[PDB]
Amino acid sequence: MKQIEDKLEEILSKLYHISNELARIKKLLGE
Amino acid sequence: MKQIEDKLEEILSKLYHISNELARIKKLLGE
Amino acid sequence: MKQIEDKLEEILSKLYHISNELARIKKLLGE
Amino acid sequence: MKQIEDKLEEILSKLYHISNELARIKKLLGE
Repeated sequence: MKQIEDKLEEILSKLYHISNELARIKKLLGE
Repeated sequence: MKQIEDKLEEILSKLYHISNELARIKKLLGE
Repeated sequence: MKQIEDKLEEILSKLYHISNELARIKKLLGE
Repeated sequence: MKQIEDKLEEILSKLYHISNELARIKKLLGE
């Protein structure tokens, strides 16, 4: 495991955050 | 677990996507 | 597992670092 | 698990790749 599945869920959530950051950076670069 | 497997796959796959976004940004800045 | 635990921690931690690098880049482009 | 530890190793390796990409992007941005 439950503890491994829970860390995976947290890692995935960081990934969504990073994807959002990249959306913004792209727009700041006019891409 | 199957869920753990799905999540590893999903994490790996989102990481491919992020790696490619970054590669496109690097390509665009290179030009 | 202990190794699996170490690796989840290491992945999570590198993800914090990457998220912050991206945040600094976004901050720098904002200015 | 062995198969989970092996996917974690692969995920970590993508992370190192992304860190390299970010090194280059930073230099392209003069940061």
